[PDB]
Amino acid sequence: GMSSLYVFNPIFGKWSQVAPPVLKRPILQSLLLPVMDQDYAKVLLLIDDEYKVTAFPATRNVLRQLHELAPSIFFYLVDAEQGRLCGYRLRKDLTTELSWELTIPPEVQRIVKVKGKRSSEHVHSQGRVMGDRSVLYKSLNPNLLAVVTESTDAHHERTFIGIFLIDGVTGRIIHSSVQKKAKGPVHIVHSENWVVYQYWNTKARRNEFTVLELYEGTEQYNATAFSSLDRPQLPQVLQQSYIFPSSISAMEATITERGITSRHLLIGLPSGAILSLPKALLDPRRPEIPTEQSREENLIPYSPDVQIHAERFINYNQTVSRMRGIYTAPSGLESTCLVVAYGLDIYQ
Amino acid sequence: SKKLVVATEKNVIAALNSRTGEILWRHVDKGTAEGAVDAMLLHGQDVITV
Amino acid sequence: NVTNVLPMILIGGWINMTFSGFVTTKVPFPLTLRFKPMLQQGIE
Amino acid sequence: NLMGLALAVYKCQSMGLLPTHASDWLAFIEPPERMEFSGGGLLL
Amino acid sequence: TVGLLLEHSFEIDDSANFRKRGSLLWNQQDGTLSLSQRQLSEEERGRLRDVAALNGLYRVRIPRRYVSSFVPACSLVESHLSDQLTLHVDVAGNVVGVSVVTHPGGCRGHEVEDVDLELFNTSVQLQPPTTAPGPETAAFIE
Amino acid sequence: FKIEGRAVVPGVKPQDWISAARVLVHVGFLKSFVVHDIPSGSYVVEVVSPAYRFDPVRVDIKMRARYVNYIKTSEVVRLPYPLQMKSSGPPSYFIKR
Ligand SMILES: *[C@@H]1O[C@H](CO)[C@@H](O)[C@H](O)[C@H]1NC(C)=O
Ligand SMILES: *[C@@H]1O[C@H](CO)[C@@H](O)[C@H](O)[C@H]1NC(C)=O
Ligand SMILES: *[C@@H]1O[C@H](CO)[C@@H](O)[C@H](O)[C@H]1NC(C)=O
Repeated sequence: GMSSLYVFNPIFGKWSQVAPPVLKRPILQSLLLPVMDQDYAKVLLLIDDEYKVTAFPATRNVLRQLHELAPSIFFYLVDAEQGRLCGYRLRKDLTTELSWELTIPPEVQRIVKVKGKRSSEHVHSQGRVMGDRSVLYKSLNPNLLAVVTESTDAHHERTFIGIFLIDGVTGRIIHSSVQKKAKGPVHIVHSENWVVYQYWNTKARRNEFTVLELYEGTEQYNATAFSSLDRPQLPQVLQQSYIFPSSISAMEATITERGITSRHLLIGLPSGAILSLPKALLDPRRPEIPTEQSREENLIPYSPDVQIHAERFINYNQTVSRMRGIYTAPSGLESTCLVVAYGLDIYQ
Repeated sequence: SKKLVVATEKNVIAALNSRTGEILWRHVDKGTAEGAVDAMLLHGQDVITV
Repeated sequence: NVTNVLPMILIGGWINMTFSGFVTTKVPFPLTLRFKPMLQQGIE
Repeated sequence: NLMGLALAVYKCQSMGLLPTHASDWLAFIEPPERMEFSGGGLLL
Repeated sequence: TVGLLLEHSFEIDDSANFRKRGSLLWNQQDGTLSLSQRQLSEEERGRLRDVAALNGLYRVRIPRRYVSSFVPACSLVESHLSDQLTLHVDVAGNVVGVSVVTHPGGCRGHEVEDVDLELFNTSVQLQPPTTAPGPETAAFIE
Repeated sequence: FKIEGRAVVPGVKPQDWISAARVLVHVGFLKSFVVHDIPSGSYVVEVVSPAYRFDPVRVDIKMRARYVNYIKTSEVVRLPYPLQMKSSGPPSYFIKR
């Protein structure tokens, strides 16, 4: 359980002069806390196993900043062994008082993975213009997180996959869903106000996609602040489920600052090829024998058997073998994304 | 002739060119431990893998 | 009138057929939205 | 005289085509300011 | 049927001195939830207002048969003890979590006059997990 | 159990691209085409290539591969015997102007 902190300069490859502090205890987790110091450095809070915090650039200035704004900083921790979640908050001094707590029975549910929004994103539009020049506002909730579980009693009549959407601060479940007859290794994306997860159906022996969107309503509730200790009313979930003709490996979403341009989904097939899929094709609000509003809204009814044609494959003959992962980074031009596929063999 | 052969941990088999690091053929089979090699032998033109 | 207008309306077409697939500049006063599809004319 | 007919045309075209209203006002919104901060994840 | 204990707390220093605040009565057979409550003594009222004057927290706790949650005191006592509980469970039946939220909104500061708050105009509902729909093959067909 | 197969190209002198085949579904390699030591069920195989296309086949092993369509589980198009694939030229990943 020991832990070590190595600090350096990524340009030339050298250790820096400042020596890091010596960790005595097993570390659990860490966050980055973009607030700065007088030298333009983030602060990197680390949490001990005895629930004590350490702040790496521990200067006086940072400490007064913290003695001011500590109670707006919350940690969340998760252990899959016994299946329990916990959430702590700071104090004026650096300690932690348990705030919320939550369990899951480890005999019918076994956590697989946990996701949270990338902090380094910016979103342009707070609303979606409806057909008749109306507006549908969307619920963002920075501090949200998605949790995915699967069963223990694996047998292809009684298998099920579980989803939970939580707030990190309070510990209240927005949504709690179950998709039966599905077991497989899952693949998830949790972006600005939407969620996608891929799984495998044992009752028609085929892969599948499922998509979620969150919309609050027609009006705005404290449009300027969004404190998560003030929203009683929970939003309305939309969702939908499509099928997919193949298997999957690492999946990711594009990114660029200012969030303007359309967002795609980068899929890693098993054959090594990559696929770019438009998010606007996976929309739960799809006419389904259209009215004229949907017709105007050009919502492309309910595409059957979402298709695969080799005209949108990035890697023509540059296949990557195993493709355990993908990384997407933003340029400064706002029309390009920089892609890196890592497996047994690199691509860029 | 120009070449050498390896058999790695990642279950791969390669046929590198012995003038510059470059591959002629990989035959990667299986990440997980049901293709892991246990022996290797060269009969002067061919190979043998277990 | 005709002589005035026409060699001005024939050239806009040439341009928008030539310099089509990109953006040019920004006007510092907010405009109305319905007029979008004819001010950009290449963009998707 | 001219005022009346002019504004009548204005009002009719607003009543069917023009007005600056909600959808148009949408793009004049700065985004909210996150007040609370949550970071963490698995237990490494 | 089953019963469930329920504790509550609020202090000046955000400590834990959980005490009982009535019990829940849950029918397994058919989903039904009911509360049995006692109304506040006056010393608790005073302490609670002194808390709300500091943006402290009202904390609630129940057992697994643990689980907790919290909400500011201001957004509660400015609402004349209007609150709401949700009790989330699993597919097979086990307590999973507990949420306590007030109606409406948050703090403005306006005085309550401190005679309203002996009612506990509360409300409870459980909610199990919603299933999720298949891919609606009909429109896929035509 | 096992899966026999032939994997042919019309006139392209196979041997070269044998250096870059890895059949998935359990993984197999080329000579012709064989996959040893599997269980029995409804498995869909394809012949991977980075510069070629090969339509998949849905075996339902006694061997019978009927068709892959993914919409209507119950369907039989009775493909005779093992994984003839027709090597449908080069796939077009490039796009003109
Ligand atoms: C909005 O939130 C801010 C910060 O929490 C608060 O100061 C303001 O009073 C709120 N206004 C409304 C209308 O909710
Ligand atoms: C990849 O394929 C394209 C055509 O499909 C071909 O032009 C190119 O030379 C190939 N690359 C390599 C390295 O063989
Ligand atoms: C009790 O809850 C209802 C729910 O709408 C609310 O109308 C009522 O005002 C609440 N009671 C008090 C005393 O606020």
